[PDB]
Order: sequence, then structure tokens, then C-alpha cells
Amino acid sequence: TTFGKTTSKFTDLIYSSRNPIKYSLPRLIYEDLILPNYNNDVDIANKLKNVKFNIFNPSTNYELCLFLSKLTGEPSLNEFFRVSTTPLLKRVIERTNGPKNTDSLSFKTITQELLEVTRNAPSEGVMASLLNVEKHAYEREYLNCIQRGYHPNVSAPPVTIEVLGSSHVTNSINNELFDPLISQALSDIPAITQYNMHVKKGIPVEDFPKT
Amino acid sequence: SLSLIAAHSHITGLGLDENLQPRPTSEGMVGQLQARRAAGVILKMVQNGTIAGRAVLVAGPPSTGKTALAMGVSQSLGKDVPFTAIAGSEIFSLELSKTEALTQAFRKSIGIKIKEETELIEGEVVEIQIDRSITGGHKQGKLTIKTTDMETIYELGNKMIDGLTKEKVLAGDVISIDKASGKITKLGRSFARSRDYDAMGADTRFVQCPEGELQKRKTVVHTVSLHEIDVINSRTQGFLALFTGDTGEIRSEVRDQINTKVAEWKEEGKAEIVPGVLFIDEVHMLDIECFSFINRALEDEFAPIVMMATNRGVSKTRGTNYKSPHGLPLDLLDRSIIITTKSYNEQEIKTILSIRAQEEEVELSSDALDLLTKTGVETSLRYSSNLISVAQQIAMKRKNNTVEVEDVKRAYLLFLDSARSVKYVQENESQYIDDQGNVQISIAK
Amino acid sequence: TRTAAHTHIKGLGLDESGVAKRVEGGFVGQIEAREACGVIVDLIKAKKMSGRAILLAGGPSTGKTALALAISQELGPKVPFCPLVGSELYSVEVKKTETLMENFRRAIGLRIKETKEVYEGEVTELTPEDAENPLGGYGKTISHVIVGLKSAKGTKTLRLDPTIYESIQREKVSIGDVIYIEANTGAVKRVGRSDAYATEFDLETEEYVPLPKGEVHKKKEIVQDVTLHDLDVANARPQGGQDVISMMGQLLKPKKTEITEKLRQEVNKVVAKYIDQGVAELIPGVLFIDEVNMLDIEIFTYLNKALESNIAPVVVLASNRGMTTVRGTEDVISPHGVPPDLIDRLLIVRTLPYDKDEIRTIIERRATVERLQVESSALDLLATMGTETSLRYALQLLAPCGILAQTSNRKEIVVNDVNEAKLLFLDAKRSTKILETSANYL
Amino acid sequence: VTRTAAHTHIKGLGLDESGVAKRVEGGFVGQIEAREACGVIVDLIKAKKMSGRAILLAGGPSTGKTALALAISQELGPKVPFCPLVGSELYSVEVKKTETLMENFRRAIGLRIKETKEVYEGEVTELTPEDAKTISHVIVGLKSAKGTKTLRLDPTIYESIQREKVSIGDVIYIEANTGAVKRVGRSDAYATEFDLETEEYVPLPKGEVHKKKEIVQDVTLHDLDVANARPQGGQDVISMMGQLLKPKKTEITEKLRQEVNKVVAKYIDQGVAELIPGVLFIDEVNMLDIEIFTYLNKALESNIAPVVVLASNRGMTTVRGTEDVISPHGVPPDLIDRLLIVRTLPYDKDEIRTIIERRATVERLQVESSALDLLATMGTETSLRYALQLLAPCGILAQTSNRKEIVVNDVNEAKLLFLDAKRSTKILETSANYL
Ligand SMILES: Nc1ncnc2c1ncn2[C@@H]1O[C@H](COP(=O)(O)OP(=O)(O)O)[C@@H](O)[C@H]1O
Ligand SMILES: Nc1ncnc2c1ncn2[C@@H]1O[C@H](COP(=O)(O)OP(=O)(O)O)[C@@H](O)[C@H]1O
Ligand SMILES: Nc1ncnc2c1ncn2[C@@H]1O[C@H](COP(=O)(O)OP(=O)(O)O)[C@@H](O)[C@H]1O
Repeated sequence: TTFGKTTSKFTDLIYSSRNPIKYSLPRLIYEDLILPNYNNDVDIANKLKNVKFNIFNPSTNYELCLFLSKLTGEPSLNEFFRVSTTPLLKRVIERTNGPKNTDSLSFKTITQELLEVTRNAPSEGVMASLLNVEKHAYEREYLNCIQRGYHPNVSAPPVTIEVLGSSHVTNSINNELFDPLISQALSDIPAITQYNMHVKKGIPVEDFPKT
Repeated sequence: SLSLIAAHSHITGLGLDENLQPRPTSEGMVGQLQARRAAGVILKMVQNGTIAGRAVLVAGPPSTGKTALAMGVSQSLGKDVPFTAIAGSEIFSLELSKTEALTQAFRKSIGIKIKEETELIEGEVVEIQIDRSITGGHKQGKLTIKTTDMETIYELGNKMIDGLTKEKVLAGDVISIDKASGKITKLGRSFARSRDYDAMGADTRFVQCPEGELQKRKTVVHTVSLHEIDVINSRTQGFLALFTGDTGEIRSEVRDQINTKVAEWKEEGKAEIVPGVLFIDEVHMLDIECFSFINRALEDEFAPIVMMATNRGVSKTRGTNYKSPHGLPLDLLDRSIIITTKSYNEQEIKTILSIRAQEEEVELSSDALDLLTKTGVETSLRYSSNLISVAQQIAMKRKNNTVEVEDVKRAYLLFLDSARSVKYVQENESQYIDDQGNVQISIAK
Repeated sequence: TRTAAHTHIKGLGLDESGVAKRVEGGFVGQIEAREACGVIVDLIKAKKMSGRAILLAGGPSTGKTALALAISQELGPKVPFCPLVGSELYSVEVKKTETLMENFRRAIGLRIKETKEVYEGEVTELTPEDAENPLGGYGKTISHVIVGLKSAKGTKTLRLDPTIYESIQREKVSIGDVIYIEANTGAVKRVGRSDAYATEFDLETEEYVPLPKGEVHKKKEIVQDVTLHDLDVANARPQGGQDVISMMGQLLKPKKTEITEKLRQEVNKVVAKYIDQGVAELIPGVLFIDEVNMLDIEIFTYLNKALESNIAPVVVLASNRGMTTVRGTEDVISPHGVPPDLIDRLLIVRTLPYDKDEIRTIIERRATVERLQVESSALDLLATMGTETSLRYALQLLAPCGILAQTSNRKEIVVNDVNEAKLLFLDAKRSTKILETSANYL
Repeated sequence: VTRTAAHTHIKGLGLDESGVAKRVEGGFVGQIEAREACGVIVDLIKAKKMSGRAILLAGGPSTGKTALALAISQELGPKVPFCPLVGSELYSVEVKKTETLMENFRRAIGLRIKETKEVYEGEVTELTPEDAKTISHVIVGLKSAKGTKTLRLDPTIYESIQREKVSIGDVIYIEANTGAVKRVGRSDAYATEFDLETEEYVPLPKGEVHKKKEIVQDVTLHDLDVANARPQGGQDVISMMGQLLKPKKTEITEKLRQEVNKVVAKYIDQGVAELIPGVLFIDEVNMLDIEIFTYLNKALESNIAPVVVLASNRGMTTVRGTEDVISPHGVPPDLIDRLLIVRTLPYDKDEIRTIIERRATVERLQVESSALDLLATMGTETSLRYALQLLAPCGILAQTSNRKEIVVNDVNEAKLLFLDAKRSTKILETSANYL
């Protein structure tokens, strides 16, 4: 790392770790290939490929959406357009187990039926014990009192790409590296902040960011 | 409007009578009387639907009409009956086994029929009034939805509001609601509000306001293949695997469950079984393991009727070291009935050439058609069929409408057969690269 | 009804403590093979031996697959049966050793019995009762939750733990929905809305299920049947968790993976522990591999290893080859295409070809199963043609004969119909003879 | 300044209005019949009615097949799609080869869409949103050097404005049709609010705020095929850093192709789209396996198949993937029945001399007469390509000795320094230890 170090009523410790390797990029490649301007067609082609000629669009392909909703059991016909145009990690994060209608083609497998029973089941039940091999193997071989044998030799942050003379590049890189949704997902909220948000501000629990 | 003229686009159905008797020239097909009668028998076996897992083989010399017979059977099968047409080279995959690829091809050719009743309320939203209780557990709603002719008011529920605040409608959007099932879609925005917001946005689209009755009744019949149910029931979100091909070796237990419960839906009376045809063109390049799996995969009740086409004589079977008739093992040939196709004569070649010129919108003279028929007797039929299309452009360049003998002769001079190319290669062998990589580049000895 | 090359065969046809009679269960002949297969059936029902192999060998069109399905029908629909082709073991996702092991474990079933005490019905009231002395700094200090249930010929009011109230809020349960309360765990779940509240609103989604039958309190004995492979694949994948890896992999392609011997050992010992308690029962079954000459010598070596297991089922192999090189080798001439190491660990059942009368009887039963009426002379011509070319070719030309008979508006198949069907559809010998005398690359 | 690479003196087939070829026109010398046949095929492509037409042009090496295919592409124009390919490119480690052939088939069928571009740019003077916790709309004021224009905006573009951190005094970019918002930077009028700042200061736009422009978009069917078959998901507008999983190619199902076909047909019937079929050219067709050759037969029978052009320089050669199939040009007999064969002839001495003079004048080199005759004699004795590749070292050797023309001594020096295949093989045969 190259970070902000000291050469020697509070102090600030701010995250400043970078990579010593720098990838330098000219402004012209950014401004004429990734950013839209008046002389290029990034946004027009994006709209044409992603909205107009999308085959899950109910404004042009209603029959396919109705066929898929009979297949899957989705209560909304705009679900497939939403799924096909969002990234995978965002789809993992905001996934909610909403109800689906019974008159559909989707089923419950016997593996899923075995899984759903033993979610909250206690010990000494036959199904629960037949479905809990790994936890019994964890608690039999004393794995919460074992020591770590390997640690890595070098730890290194991602390679820093710089573009001289562009605030847009810095904002885009800070948004990608420190995305608030995924950063909140991989952490948790403090309890007193949850109390202040739920009671003192009237935010319901279903409106909390997923953590 | 996304269809051009193909190799056999004139064939639309099998030209048979009500006694399964072929006409000499009807419905696009010329000749081949016994093969057409046998294909009509196979057509009636598929249309009866009480038979399962039967393999037929269409065997003949090249350019005889085997894939023409398959196209005629496909056109006379009618819609909502599955027809899967694969080649033999399509089943060798990098991320799928041959057995699983053959199973997917087998289960793409047999489907079930589901009929459902829809009551749609499609219109433009005027105003939504939301009333909330003190506890807030449940909410009531007012929806004022408007077509061109009629506007009314409905009472919404709590889950109606929970489904409406997702994909948020904003008083002027075209939506539709199913009364029996509760399905919701947002079609877009009306054209009457297209000059309010001055810049569209990424997620918006402008549709026309619907007219007529607000409540409309319409029935819809869906035909779903068994492979689609397999793909849907193998993952959390499996329709992307239907449209991307990343199914990845579906397990056998979900297939057994799907077979059992398709049978119980047939017993209840909600779905009906619709059998179909799987066509494997050029079956001689399949492995011996594929042949064994085909041998044991036809003995299931949910098995289609399989048609195979081969132009090979006694040739080697791939994966082995011996030679067999049609490139197929004798165990597969014992489970088969063979339709034999035979070579044409001059009159049938002339009739096929006239049909292909009529389909391609080309006007030929009598002498030009006679010369093309003579070429099609000497050479093959496809050379004359291609000569029609190039001689049409040769005639158009001369500012003439109908083609003549001169245009056919110019097309014969400019474009060669296989035989003339063989002769011209064989008499100038030193200018070509041989099996040993030898060539004489220079022109001076 | 759909018929496909079988389903005229129901069982073997043996009587009690005796020999097979001539025609019973759809079988015509093969008396010694039926007797040996019946002895194998009693050996499977004895539930004692493990890892026994039986290879039944004979020529093509003799009845090996028929005897395998007859074994499956005679065992019943609770004993597991895994039909398989030797070509199916070659997979591009995992190694063929693990495919054979998965098919091995799929043939052993478990019989588990359990008692469920459950409360269900329409909710009449749902109130959290406040305590006598509330604690400061909080709102809604609950002491118990009073929930009233209503079903057909019953109504009962319950006294619950306060910790059921968070599951009440989690499943979004109001007054009027029908719920499902199991005894030890609590853990309510909303079945749906009652049918008596179906038409309160013009537009709604909550589905409407009927009010349940019977009393609100019932103890039912459920018997759930799974195989050992289902237990393996349920234990291998991680359970319901909140980490990004599990829900990330649920939305991806379910790739097969090499399940270790460790997991199978722990599954085997917990299964034995609950079998010794009397709760469970093990039902071994049949794994049937067809055309075993397609197997490589490495899979044969793994079969040699895997037949030594304690939990192994019976395994039935079928082959039609004579003296053939084993696949994967260049010089091993072996009987039936099976290496001698496996041949020493099995018993061989011989199946003999048929005669004219047996071919005629098989054509007759395949005709009456297909719901066809055949005359006497047409049946004799079909039997003569079956003797001349193939029995399967005679069975393949029954439904074209029926279609050509229905074309002329008759319900009987006669000699000119079978002659026209013979002219329309060729057999292997006539097509080979056409191929041999033609020079147009036919 | 300018680059020359083995072509680009070829500008077209050089035909008249009757389809006849002149001797020297369009960079081609000789080869009248192949150029006339190629013009006929070009007209058949222009007619826009036929699917699955296959033409194989065959002949020895250095005879002009690739130049003829290139001239067909120049005669068709930049609107018509042209997908050049070599036969070795169909083998991939991600998908099967038949899938790759299907993508290359659908890359040769194009569409033309007429679109418009509508852009508001300028300095933000007012950004005031009004509610009814949900905003109804926002009114934005924009300023340029030619005036100010106020706009009403939907909440989605207001959320996009809030994402890009736009305040009062920033020069922004709004496109009307898509709703894209880009922040150019703060304006120079607020450049002296602090002495040192982290913001970049851009000047005002000198034009109007509102700009209108009609554009043409060219896509292919494969672009829509891969836009609708993304397995990982839809990607964001800006992504310097990659996705979490690496997306690989997948076997695109025929159902997705059917849905894309019906959407394109419904857009064609409304006058929004125009269909332009094109050419798939496969050089070195002898590299193809028999499985690809077998799949080509059923691929050419589709209703949306393009015009396929193939080239081969083999004779009676065995086919790859077989052992005992000897067939002309390395092409199996099942596909040569579906083909029309155009022959390509070897050259004479004066044709070689005219080709050398044309390659000299496109490369901006002056040659004497005697050097031209020695280069022609060398071309007839060794190879046509040898003289064309020796033209430029002769120019370098003439530039070294301060001359503007290539003299016989430069040609002799370049022949001494560089060898051909024949002399190198002669050194190879009379040698002791690996040359
Ligand atoms: N009986 C027929 N009637 C009409 N066209 C035919 C007939 N037989 C062959 N053809 C035509 O001949 C051409 C090539 O024949 P094809 O069926 O491809 O040969 P093969 O059976 O070897 O595949 C096709 O365009 C097809 O339309
Ligand atoms: N003993 C028998 N009795 C009745 N039908 C038989 C008998 N043997 C064979 N068959 C029938 O012959 C047909 C083909 O025999 P099959 O069992 O496939 O031969 P293989 O032993 O080669 O698998 C089957 O449809 C089966 O119903
Ligand atoms: N008739 C011609 N007139 C002018 N230049 C030609 C002609 N034929 C070939 N050339 C030139 O000769 C070179 C080799 O020709 P090329 O097309 O590569 O041969 P091939 O047919 O083996 O591909 C190319 O650079 C091309 O520009």
C-alpha cells in the first residue's frame, strides 16, 4: 500500500489505502467511449438494445410475459423485464420471498420440502437430526477452539486507475469501490441508530436497508 | 416480414387425399408417391396420439426429397404441436453431455395444453385514493380507471396497494388488472400526457389509451413442453435458462416428479398431453453411445415419434471400427421402419424447376426450361435451381423481363458444376495444394 | 391411453412355491429366466444381502429389459428402481466415478415415520395481552398472546408464548386468515385467506383457500419416504442462511460436485442410529444398467470396489455382445464385453430366443393391448413375417395396419392391409439389399 | 500519414453498366470472368429477396480470391453488413463450434433504425423540487451564452440528478429521449469562491441550450441476440471495474431467436426498421471439420440466412475429421451440391508487371523501366508476392544512397539480402545441422 502516513480534542483516522501500481488513462478514451456527448451514440444505442428491442417488454411482447407468468407464478407481468435489466449482486440483495399463486407450473421438490421443515426445528427429532450432519460434525470435533495455521504473505488493494483532470472519473471510481448498498449489505446498523430510526423518526422495519 | 425465399418454401403441406392417396402434383410436392403415403400414415399416427416412442427412417440418395418430406410433414402437422428439427452435429456440447442433450431434444418434442380464463380491466388511471386505519395493518383504496368510452370506480385491497406501490403508477399510466387471478402489469404511459414532463426518462414508454369495454373476457390456450417445466423447476429463476441455454445437466429426480404430476394433472382433467415429432437430420454422425441411449429412450410413455434421415450406404459407424448399413447399428435398425426415396425422371425435374421458378418470381421461356431440365438430368437438381436465380439477374442486366436461352448459357459458362471443377483441378494439379502440401507457385519453369 | 413397447407385462407370473406357467403376466415362455428372476426377487425382499450382481445375457430381442421391469413390478412401487443406460455415466460436469456413486445411492431408500401435533384454522381473535406490571423504557410488554382458532365442527382459544408475536408480525397474520401452528416450534405460517371473505373487494390478490376440516387439534402419523442420495444432496448444500454466498449460488447454475466419503459416512451412521431406535427402516432396491459393454474399464474397476460396501443395493446388468474387446483396452477379449474381474463377482442368467408359436402369441397380446382386432390369416402372415425378418418388425407394423384399415372404414385388419404395410415400410434386410445393388451413393 | 496493407489499391470490380469488365479499372488487372460473376452475385445481393445462396471461388494461391471478396464488399457499400472470417476462428473453448457459426450467420443480417438526438446543456440556475415524502416534479433552469431555458422534469431524472451530485452553478448534460444526466463541471462564474478547490471549472456553452439532430443507427441480429441473452444481468452505464462473475458465451436457444425475429418483424411493419441482408465470407474453408460442414447444410436452409462466400486453394484433398473421403477443394460432396463454383485463373507476365507497377504507385515509389522488367522476371521465376514484398526494401535502399528512384542495383541488393522459399529450401537441403 501507499497510504497517508505521519512523518514524525480528537484525531481523525480516515481510510486512505491505495495501490502503488497506477494505470494511466487519457481523457479522450473516457470522453469519447464511455461518457455520452453530442457527437456519440452511447445512450441511444443503450436505449435501443435494452428497452425497445427487449423481448420481455409488455408494451410489445405481452403474450410472452403472460406465458411466463403462467409458467412461473409471478403475480406481476413486469417482473421479467426488471430481472433481465438488473445486476446479479443487486438481485441477490433486494430479493424478497413474496407469495406466488398456486395455479402455476412451479412446484416444491422433496429436497426443498425436507429443507423447509427443519428451519426452526429443535434437537432429538428424527428429520431434524438426519438433516444436520454438518453441525454435528462441527460440534463433535471441537472446531470452535481450533487455531489458524495459514495467513497470506502479501495483502494488496485493487489497482488504482488515474485520469488527470477529471472529477467524473473520481466520482465513478468512488461509487464503484464504495457502493453504499453492497457496503451496507456486508455490514450491520448499530442498535441505538436502529432505535432512533424506528421510534424517533418513524421509519418502519421493512424500510430499513438490508444488512 | 423477416422471411426470405428459402430452399423449399413452396412446400406447404403433404399433398394427400382423404384416403391417404397422393396426388401427382399438389400442395407443393411432386412425385414420391409411396414415400408420401407412408409419411401420411406417420402423420395419422401422430394425430391419433395413442402411440408412443416410434422411430422411422427416411433413407435415399442425395437430392431426392427427404428433408422436403420432413418439411411437408411439419407444415401439415398444424400449429400447437411441437416439432423439433435438429442436426446430428448439434448434440456434441462443451457443457452438456450427449445423453442429456438427447434427453432435452426428446422432451422438447412433447408438451401439455393448459387453458385458462382471463378477465382483463385495461384502462388509464385517473385518481387513486388511499384510506389508512389507525393501526395501519390494512388499507382500503379507490381506483378510478378510464377508457375512451367508459370510466368507473373500484375498491382495492391491502395487497392491491402493496402490489401497486411497487412499479409505481402515477395517475395517467395505462395498466391492466386480472379479476380472477390478481395479475398486474404497467403497459406504459398515455400519449395524451406526452407533453407534460418534457423529457422522458429511462423506464418510461408511451402507449395508446385503450378503447371500448373496460371488462373484457378472452380465453388463452398455452402449450408448454416438458423441458420447459424441467428448466423452470431446477432453479430459483429459470426462465433465463430457457432463453440462454445454461440449464446444465438437470437431475433425474425432478424429471420423475414432473412426469408423475403431469400424469396426475391428466387424471384430474386440467392438462392434456400433446405428443409431437422430433426430426434428426443427418443421423449417421452420432456416436454409438448416442445410438444406445436412443435405443432405450424410446420405451417411455412420454416419448415422441422420431424421424431420421440418412443418405449413406454401407459405411462406418462413428465411435466404432466396423461398417454397417446407413451408418447405423443393427440394434437401432431392428427398432425401425424404413421409408425409401427414389430418384426422379425428366418430367418430375421439369415440374420441380417450374415450381421453383414460380416461387422465385422468375418468368422462363419454354426452351430455357428445357435446357435447365437437360442440365438437371445431366447434373443435379440444385445446380439448375441455382442457375434460375442467377440467370434472372443476367437477364435483368440486359433490360429484359423473361429469361432466355442466352442467359442460361451465360450462367452455365460463368458458374461451374462439381464435375467440370473436378476435371479442371485434375488437369492442373500442380497449381493446387495436394495432400502433402506441395504447390508450384511460379509460372516460369 | 399411451402404450410404448411394454406395459403388457405385469410381474413375472410365478405361483406360490412353484414353477412359472406358460402364459401369465404378459410373458410367453422364458420359464427358467423367470424362475431365476423370481429367486432374485425373494432375495431382494429378504433384505439381508448387500452388493450382489446379476448379469442376464442373451441375443437381441429376447426379453432382458422386460425381465428387469417385471422385477420392478414384482417388488412394488415402494422399493426403489433406478433404470440406467451405460452411456449416461459419461458426464462433462463431474467424473464418471461420482455419477456411478450417485446412481448407487439413488437405489437405497429409507422409511421414516413421524408424529405431528398441529393446530390450524381460521383466526377469530389475535390479541397480545399486557402484563400486570410494565417495565419502563419500553412499549407493549406482553405476557401471553391469545389466539382463537376456528375450523369445521370446532373452535378453541389458545394461550401462547409472547415470542410467537414476532412470528405473527413476520408472516403478516390478521383476523380472518387461516394459519398453521405446529406444537414444539411455534413458528406460524399463513396458509391463506378463508373462502368466507372472498368477495369483500372487487380487485384483490390474497388467495382464498377453504376453511379446514376436522378439529383444530390433531395428531397425525406421517410416513415420508426418501432415498439416501436425497439425504446426501440435502446435507451437502448449505441450509437456509443469510450470507451472500448461499443466495448468490441459489440464482446460479446448480453444478454437480464431488461428494466426499466423509459425508456419506456420517449419513450412514446417523441412519443406522435412528434405525436402531425403531423410527427408520431401510429398503434396498435395484439399480439396472443396460448395455454394459459401453462402460470403460475404469468404471468396471470402480464397480469392483463399490460392490464391497455395506449399504450397497442389488445391481442388474444386461448385455447382448459375444466376444468383444472391453472398451478402454486393446487386447482383452472377454465374454459379454465384461472383464473377468467383474464376471467372477456375478451370476449369469441365460435368456433363449423364441419360436413360431411364441412369436404368434406375443403379436396377439401386443395387438389386444393396442386395442386392435386381427383376423386369423393376418396373424399367421404376421407370425411368418416375424420369423422371417424380426419379431420387433412384426410388432412395429401393427398400428400402420390399423390406420390403413381405418382409412377404408373397417375395424378389422386383413391380409391386403398387412401386404400394403409391408410394401410401404421396409425392414433391415431389404434396405440392406437395396443398398448393396445400388451405385448412386445410396 | 497513409498506410498500405496488401490491398486498398483495389477499389471495386471495375464493371460498366452492362456487367462487362474493362482490362484495367478499379485496381484490378485481368480476370474478366471472375469479376463478371462477382458482379452478378453483387446484383443478386442487392435484389434483397434470396436466402442461403452459397458461392465458392476456387483457384491456386496468389490468384485473387480475397481481392475479389473485398471488391464485392466495396461494391455493396458501407450500409450492407460484411463479416470476414477465417476457418480456424470457429473453434472456441467456451461454446461449441455450431453455436459460433450461428452467431456469425446472424452477424450478417443488419437493421437500420432512424432515431433522433435531443440534448439540453447549460449552467443550472434553478433546481426547485416540490412534493405531493414523494416528489411530484422538479423544475430546472438552464443557462447558456445564447439565453436561458426552463424545463419541467419527472422524479426519475431528478433522482439521476441527485446521483451525480448536481448543485446550483454546475454545467450539466440532459438527453431528452433516454433521460441520461452527465455533469460536465462547475462554471467559471463560481471559480473565485475559494482560492483552492477540488472542483473543475468549465466554461459556458457558446451555443443554444436546446439542440436537435437526426441520427441513423445500424445494428445486427446478433447484437439483439446477445443483448437479450445476458445470463449475469443488465449492466450499468459506467463500469470501470468488472463484474463479480466472469460472463462466458452460452448456447443461445432457438426460442430467443424466434422472439427476437417476431419483435424485429413487428418493428419492420411499422416503418421503424429496414432490413439489410449481407455477406458472410469464410476464407480457408479447408480448415473446417465435417461437423461444421454438416451443420452448414441445415443452416443454409433457414429463412433469414445471408449470402455465404467461401474460398479454397486445395485440390483433391482429404476432408478434416475423416479418413477416406477425397473430395475437390476440401469440401464434402453434400455441400458442393448447394454451391456455385467460380474459377480464378493464374496470371501472365504482363499482368504481373502491371500489378507491380500499381503496387509501386500506391506505395508512392518511383521505379525505372529496367528495374520493372527485373521485378517482373523475378515475379515469374519465384512468386508474385515476392516482388510486391521486395518493392519496399528497394525503396529503403534507394533512400539510403540519396536517390528518389529504384535502380537495378537496389533490386540486386534487396535480392541479395532477402531470399525466397526456393533458395531457402536449397540452403536447407545442402546443409549439415538444421540449416
Ligand atoms: N418431391 C418433391 N417435390 C418438390 N420439391 C422437391 C421434391 N424433392 C426434392 N425437392 C426439392 O429439391 C431440393 C433439394 O432436395 P432435398 O430435399 O434437399 O434433398 P435431400 O432429400 O437429399 O435433403 C429442395 O429444394 C426441394 O424443394
Ligand atoms: N417373453 C416375452 N413375453 C412377451 N413379450 C416379450 C417377451 N420377450 C420380449 N417381449 C417383447 O419384445 C419386445 C422387445 O424385447 P426387449 O425386451 O426389448 O428385448 P431385449 O432383451 O433385447 O431388450 C418388447 O416390447 C417386449 O414386450
Ligand atoms: N487481378 C488482380 N489485379 C491486381 N492485383 C491483384 C489481382 N489479384 C491479386 N492481386 C493482389 O495480389 C495479392 C495476392 O492476392 P490474393 O487475393 O491474396 O490471392 P488469393 O486468391 O490466394 O487470396 C493481393 O495483395 C492482391 O491485392
